Amino acid sequence: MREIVHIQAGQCGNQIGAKFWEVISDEHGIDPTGSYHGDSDLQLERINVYYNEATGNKYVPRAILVDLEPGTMDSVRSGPFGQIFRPDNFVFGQSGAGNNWAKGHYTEGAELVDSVLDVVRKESESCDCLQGFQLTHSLGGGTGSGMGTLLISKIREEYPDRIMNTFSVMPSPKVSDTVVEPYNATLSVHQLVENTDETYCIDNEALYDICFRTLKLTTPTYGDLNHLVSATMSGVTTCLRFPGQLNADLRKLAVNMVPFPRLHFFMPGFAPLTSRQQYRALTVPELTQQMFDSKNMMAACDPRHGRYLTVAAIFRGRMSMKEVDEQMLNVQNKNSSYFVEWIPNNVKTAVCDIPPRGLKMSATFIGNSTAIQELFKRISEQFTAMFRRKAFLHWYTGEGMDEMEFTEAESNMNDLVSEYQQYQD
Amino acid sequence: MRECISIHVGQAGVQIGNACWELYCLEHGIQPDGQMPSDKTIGGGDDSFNTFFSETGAGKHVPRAVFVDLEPTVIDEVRTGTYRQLFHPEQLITGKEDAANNYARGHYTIGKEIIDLVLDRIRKLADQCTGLQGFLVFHSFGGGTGSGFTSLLMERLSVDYGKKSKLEFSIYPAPQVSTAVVEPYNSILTTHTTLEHSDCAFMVDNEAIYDICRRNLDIERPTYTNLNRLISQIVSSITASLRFDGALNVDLTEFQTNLVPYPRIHFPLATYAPVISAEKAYHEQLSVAEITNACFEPANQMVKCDPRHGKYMACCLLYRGDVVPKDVNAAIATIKTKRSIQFVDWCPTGFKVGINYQPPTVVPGGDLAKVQRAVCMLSNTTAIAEAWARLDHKFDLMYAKRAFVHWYVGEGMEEGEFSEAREDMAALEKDYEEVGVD
Amino acid sequence: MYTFVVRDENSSVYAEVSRLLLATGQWKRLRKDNPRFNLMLGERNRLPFGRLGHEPGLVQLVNYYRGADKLCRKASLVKLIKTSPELSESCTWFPESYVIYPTNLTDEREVFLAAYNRRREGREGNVWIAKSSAGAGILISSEASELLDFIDEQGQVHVIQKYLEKPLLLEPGHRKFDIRSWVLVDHLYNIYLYREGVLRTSSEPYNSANFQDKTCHLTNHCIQKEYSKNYGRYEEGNEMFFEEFNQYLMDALNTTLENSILLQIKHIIRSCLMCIEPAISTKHLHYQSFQLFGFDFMVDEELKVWLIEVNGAPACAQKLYAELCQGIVDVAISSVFPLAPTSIFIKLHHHH
Amino acid sequence: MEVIELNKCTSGQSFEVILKPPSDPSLEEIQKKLEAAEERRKYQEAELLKHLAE
Ligand SMILES: Nc1nc2c(ncn2[C@@H]2O[C@H](COP(=O)(O)OP(=O)(O)OP(=O)(O)O)[C@@H](O)[C@H]2O)c(=O)[nH]1
Ligand SMILES: Nc1ncnc2c1ncn2[C@@H]1O[C@H](COP(=O)(O)OP(=O)(O)CP(=O)(O)O)[C@@H](O)[C@H]1O
Ligand SMILES: Nc1nc2c(ncn2[C@@H]2O[C@H](COP(=O)(O)OP(=O)(O)O)[C@@H](O)[C@H]2O)c(=O)[nH]1
Ligand SMILES: Cc1ncsc1C(=O)N1CCNC(=O)C1
Ligand SMILES: [Ca+2]
Ligand SMILES: [Ca+2]
Ligand SMILES: [Ca+2]
Ligand SMILES: [Mg+2]
Ligand SMILES: [Mg+2]
Ligand SMILES: [Mg+2]
Repeated sequence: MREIVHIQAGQCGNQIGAKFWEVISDEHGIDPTGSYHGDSDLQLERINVYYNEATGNKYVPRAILVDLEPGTMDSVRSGPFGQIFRPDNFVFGQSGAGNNWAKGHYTEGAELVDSVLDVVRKESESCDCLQGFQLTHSLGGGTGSGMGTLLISKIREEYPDRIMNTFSVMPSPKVSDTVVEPYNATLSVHQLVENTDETYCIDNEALYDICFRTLKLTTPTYGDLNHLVSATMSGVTTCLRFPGQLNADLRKLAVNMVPFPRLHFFMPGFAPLTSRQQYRALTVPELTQQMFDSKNMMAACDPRHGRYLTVAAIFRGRMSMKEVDEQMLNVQNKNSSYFVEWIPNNVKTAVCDIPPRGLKMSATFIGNSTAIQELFKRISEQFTAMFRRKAFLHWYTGEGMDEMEFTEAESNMNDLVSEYQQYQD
Repeated sequence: MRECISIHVGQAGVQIGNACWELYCLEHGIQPDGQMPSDKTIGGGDDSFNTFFSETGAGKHVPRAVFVDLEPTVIDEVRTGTYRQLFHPEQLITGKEDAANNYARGHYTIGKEIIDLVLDRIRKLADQCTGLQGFLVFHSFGGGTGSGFTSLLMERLSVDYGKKSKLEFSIYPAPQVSTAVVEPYNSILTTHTTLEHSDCAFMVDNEAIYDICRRNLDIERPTYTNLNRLISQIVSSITASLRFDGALNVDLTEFQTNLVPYPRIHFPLATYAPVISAEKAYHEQLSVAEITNACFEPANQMVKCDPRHGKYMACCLLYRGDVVPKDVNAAIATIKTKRSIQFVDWCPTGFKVGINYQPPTVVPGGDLAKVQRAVCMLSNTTAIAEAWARLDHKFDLMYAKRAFVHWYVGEGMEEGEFSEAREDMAALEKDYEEVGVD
Repeated sequence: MYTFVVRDENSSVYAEVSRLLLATGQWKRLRKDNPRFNLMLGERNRLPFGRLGHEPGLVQLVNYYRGADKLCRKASLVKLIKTSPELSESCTWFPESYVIYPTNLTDEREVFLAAYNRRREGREGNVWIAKSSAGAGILISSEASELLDFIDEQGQVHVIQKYLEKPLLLEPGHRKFDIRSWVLVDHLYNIYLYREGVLRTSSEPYNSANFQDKTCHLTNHCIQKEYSKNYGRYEEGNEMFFEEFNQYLMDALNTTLENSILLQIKHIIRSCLMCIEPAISTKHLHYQSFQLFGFDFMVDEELKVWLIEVNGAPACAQKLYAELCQGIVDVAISSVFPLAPTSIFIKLHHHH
Repeated sequence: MEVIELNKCTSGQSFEVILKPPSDPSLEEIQKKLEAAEERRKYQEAELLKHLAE
């Protein structure tokens, strides 16, 4: 009984969080009403990691939905599995955040955060042993970014010895709602450097290029991008939601992946990624070749531009675990220059016999590369291009912020980039 | 008769303890319910098997064991397994959340909050003892509990039982089965704080057991069950003398006397033969000379190294099955004229031999084939220091960048204990060189 | 795509192998500290053998046999010949030798003096040579007092062996020489002799009445190119190869190099390597080893071959670097790591 | 090749063959260590809360 508390904030956070619970709810045999209807006991072995058990053998996701406007969450409550979420766990306001970090962090968010923490505290008090929390959210908006990182700052205050993980969607000019996204991302990234143990960096540009080039989608939508995230999110949490020789919680997984407290921003990856030749069998060497291919990376960073501090792969399905070992050792041996030699055996692998829906076998990738610094450089440049003219700052100063807070967040991120750079040499 | 208390710390120690007591029960003819028909003295007795088992008025034979894990999922298998009736609840101690492969977490943070409960449950077994010899501590090096909590337990056992002996069965880290990158840190941290508290330690390299399983047993990807049934064979061969009538290694003090002339160098190498797959059509039963010769092949050692380039300080031959001294000497003489067996000038060039006529018992359905004779050699070679060098080297690579150090400090450990423990290993590696090289 | 690493920058032999392996487009060199290597061109001293063969999925091969220093050390070779039954103390192809520890430090001081006095009394040739592994420092003397006193002035172990007073002398020149044979032992412990040896001849006429001037007594290539005034006179760089040394033996002594010398050499190579084969064989080890050796022989006027020393990290002759290095890659490296003749070696078969 | 101290019984025998002759911290000091580390954990956690308060 090692429970995880899930929190999804903002439009992006809640739309992705919804699909995530839809994806794993199917994997665990839970139906839209919360009633189990599977065929294996492995589906219920670790079902309490993400689901609470109510009367009548009902399973209610341990999830807390948060937003400053009701729009997105109303949809969730009307979506496929909308009924599966605890009603009292929908916490929302009416003002909105206007894609403004300051509104989410200082003003509108502040007015609503205490009420969210009351639900969080209510979900924790019922945990036999809380592993930690996980937050899904974008960094380019106002609620998920501004209030999300505010929630993290308060959850750490009340639970300082619990693991905090986040799935963070990074903004890209190619998939942009507003021009202030670099502002909101730079401000949030500093919060995440301080108050999270692991951050799954999901670059919306990478999610777009994959939908366009690889998946051959002429015009990608936010739903198409979220399908990738739903599949990847289900991939990394596989070892957490199913049994195996793993025996790994959030703290033990963080220990093996985070050599330094601030360098905990991971590149995700999924395989296969096929367009509609979709019935072909995928061989273990193929899974491994693709899973390490930059084209399958979702952080829009070329790993060959840096070095892996650590790596973790999670294979799913009935496959040759001997052939898996052989292929994992093949990638490291044929490219050992791209793995730091001052951390021996920094590539770990886990297996799960239960594959995703409609996939004989799959592989989920978790890379802690120093090449992630390229991601923070994009945001930093876009940030500076506007802040040098103080463009669009009036939205933020109007909520009480000072240019100094910007100059500091700018420095903190440029520090973070220099820290990755020193370990790349 | 004098009792021996077994302590299994962590996932590695508990699962290995489970495999051993399963085997102990098959050998001594004890059923999963604790009943032993051959035992004629009901609810009492001071037989050789009573050093590992106590008795109840109801004829139940209860292991003198204690399982300790900082998370309950592994010990819960014992509570509901085939041999769930052997142990009573007091014997199985479990926490809520483990040490996350963090030595400082198992030794300090979580260790401090449970050590007293452990020593209490251990004191309950000690009170059932008329003359306690000491403890057998099964634990891993890389695990956060295995390394961290064990060293604290060892420090306290040397306090509450200053006169008792303590032997270790320690699982060396192997990347082919480990999922922890910081195991070099933990291993060295626990050797440092445990060295002076352990009188004899048998290191089992998971790498060795892995190849012995793939080579001799034809297991493509061996699991923990495969690795453990094999390790409980070697453990049985080592503890057989304490559980059966004999005169070699009859109490825990004898292991130190016969195997460790210098206290710090108390890590004997173990070599076992033969390991024969049960799926074989039918194997040509090996002779005394054949299995005794294999005791000097690196591919049968629990720690891969090359004794040819070290110096022996002692050497035991534990035979089981159809073996007589005449055949032993014949093979020994033949091996001295074909093998490089250099002893230290301040120690005799000899072999203490022990023979038990009961051949190795094999778990029904397991992977090992029943053989007519088997041997396990306990030699104290300077060549095992190769394992420290490997480990020490990896420690130096990460610690040069202070990689992962922040996890330990955050649990209350000081960064200096790292270099303090790493200097001790530097001294340990030097002694081995002082005694082995010219 | 096999991977290797280089830890001995001063090795000219393997510097060419690393150069040849790369030229195959199938071998990739790594940093000298990257442990994910197929092959290690290891360092000479304190090579970390204990850290080999523990890399899952990598078949690892090193170019040094752990324990082969027993044969490549002056004091170690003597101890190995006298104490090994396969070689016995009555070994007929090795000069009578003794290990002498300086008095400022078992020791064979009195044993050497016993045989010495026997030769002094029996009017026999009593000229010995004192040398050690710590030499670039050699002293050829006929008085035991000078030999023992020369070693006490040093601090390292030395060896005194009978100096060959009747060495075979090439004509014209009346000069000394020694023969160098390269022997490659692969992971299977096959003993391959390089068909191409070299004679490092002295350009100074041998003078048995003046051991002070050690220029006509020591055939080292560095001594003849520094203290010898006839360097490069008879043969280019004081180096005669087998073809010429064979033709000379035919014209002068009416015999062949194969019959009068090569059989004794191959017999000596086999005897030494097979002797320590149990102590250094990597047949059942978690890593494989191969190593190139350089045997130095002496030939007396009776055409008897004597073993001088064994070189564990020998260098080659400038002309033969190409042929030999390609041979190391063919039978030593590609035999274990194949790439996607008329051998240049003479396989000395034997019982394993 | 000498055998010595041969012992025999019903379940086996044991002997010795010679091929050649030759040529702590108190309970107090442990409680202090465990408490010194808990104090560094409290000091660290206090600097965090002090940080979160600012
Ligand atoms: N031979 C063998 N090794 C094991 C077994 N279980 C775990 N290990 C090894 O033990 C090491 C990890 O230590 P664990 O015992 O699992 O960790 P722990 O002692 O439970 O401590 P925690 O960090 O709190 O979980 C790895 O090197 C594993 O390969 C086992 O059953 N047999
Ligand atoms: N017992 C002996 N009788 C005759 N000559 C001898 C001798 N011992 C040494 N020499 C001479 O010394 C030379 C080689 O010396 P030695 O090989 O012992 O020193 P070294 O090892 O530093 C040279 P290298 O290792 O390059 O062959 C030979 O040319 C030989 O003529
Ligand atoms: N992948 C993905 N990204 C989204 C989605 N919705 C918004 N985003 C991204 O998130 C940023 C906008 O943040 P948003 O969630 O709408 O602001 P918020 O509602 O105040 O938290 C932009 O960079 C968008 O590209 C979504 O459904 N999927
Ligand atoms: C680090 C991590 N964080 C969230 S999930 C996750 C993971 O799935 N693994 C796979 C198993 N072994 C690991 O070390 C990490
Ligand atoms: Ca308001
Ligand atoms: Ca009884
Ligand atoms: Ca003690
Ligand atoms: Mg929006
Ligand atoms: Mg554990
Ligand atoms: Mg030399």
